[PDB]
Amino acid sequence: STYDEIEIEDMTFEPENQMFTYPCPCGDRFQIYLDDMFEGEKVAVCPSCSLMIDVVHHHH
Amino acid sequence: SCVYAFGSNGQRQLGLGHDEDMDTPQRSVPGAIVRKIACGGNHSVMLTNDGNLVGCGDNRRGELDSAQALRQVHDWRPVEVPAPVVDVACGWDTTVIVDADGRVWQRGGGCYEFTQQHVPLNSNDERIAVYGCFQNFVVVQGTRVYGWGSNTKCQLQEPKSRSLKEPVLVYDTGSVAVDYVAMGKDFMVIVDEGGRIVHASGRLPTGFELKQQQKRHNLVVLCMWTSIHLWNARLNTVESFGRGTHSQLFPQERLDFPIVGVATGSEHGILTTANQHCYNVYCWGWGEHGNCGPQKGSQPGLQLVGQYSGKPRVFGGCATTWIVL
Ligand SMILES: [Cl-]
Ligand SMILES: [Cl-]
Ligand SMILES: [Cl-]
Ligand SMILES: [Cl-]
Ligand SMILES: [Cl-]
Ligand SMILES: [Cl-]
Ligand SMILES: [Cl-]
Ligand SMILES: [Cl-]
Ligand SMILES: [Fe+3]
Ligand SMILES: [Mg+2]
Repeated sequence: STYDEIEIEDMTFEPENQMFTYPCPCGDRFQIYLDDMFEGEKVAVCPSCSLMIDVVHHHH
Repeated sequence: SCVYAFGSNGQRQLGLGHDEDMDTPQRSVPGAIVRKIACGGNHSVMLTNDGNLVGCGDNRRGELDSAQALRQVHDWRPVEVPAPVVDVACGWDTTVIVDADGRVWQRGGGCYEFTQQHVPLNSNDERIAVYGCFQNFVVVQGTRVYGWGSNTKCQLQEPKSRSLKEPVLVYDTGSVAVDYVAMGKDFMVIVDEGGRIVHASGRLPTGFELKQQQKRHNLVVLCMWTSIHLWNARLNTVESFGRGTHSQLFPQERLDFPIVGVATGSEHGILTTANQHCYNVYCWGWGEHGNCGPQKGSQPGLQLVGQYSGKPRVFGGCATTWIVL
């Protein structure tokens, strides 16, 4: 289905834009806005390619 | 050497001077002989046998040059180094060298000067090698592997931790010589000089268990960010482990010719066959940005990208492909 799953704690918070980002294999970064995540968004998108990641949290 | 490059080029990382993504091999020109090419997220470096390092691409995190006002190295340019370079690796926004004196230096990740990484190493002239991917580096000498960077998936040690700035011993075989370490974005596989897997750690791709894969000798292990590929030259096969959402699992249709070289980028593979002498180079996997050839739909199978009269050497980056003659 989706390209990958990433733990929320592995993403980087960019306080200027208030979004979490994570490297994409194309060279850009996947992004999920803080407000969208707060409201329940679980998918981050890349501005330069069609790949998407699921954002998750595992207690293990 | 004659070098060709293609794929993602938004930061001019193909060394062609322009910023257009390319879907067929383009001559990229820095009589120096290429030792190797290493690739980060948006920068590329080429090390020649004479000890010179050249680079191009993004410099907004200090990947290549100490000038903070220099956002991008638009064309191939020498990288300033403390001493001649014998080995190099890149991470997402970092560049690490091993110098001729056996010292290890890192730049990038927001640091604009090469800074020494104090790895415990012998001054006995045993070969010192560096490997890197994403947010980890390892340095190998003899039977030992040292590493630093992210540890969120226990790739360096247990328990998990956000990052280890100082090197830690990842593995000491206490016997066999380590040949190299194949690295994914958050996992690694240590291979000995006999082509046997001696250790593996981190978030290993689905279907790969260290204890089921330590039987066979004479393997070559390659890693994409999220998959492992085992090339068995005795049988002419490549076995892949991963989810394969974008055709990254090596195509299992029988090859009519012997495989003589394999490399991986972030989410694609590069294959060289000998068709005897003529050599064919193919790509498989994720190719939206042209890094697998003109068919950019990430369809499965091997896509031919070039034919050469001599055996090429291949290198992969973040949606980039390099062919060196
Ligand atoms: Cl953060
Ligand atoms: Cl990261
Ligand atoms: Cl996807
Ligand atoms: Cl040279
Ligand atoms: Cl230093
Ligand atoms: Cl074939
Ligand atoms: Cl296409
Ligand atoms: Cl083809
Ligand atoms: Fe992308
Ligand atoms: Mg262990």
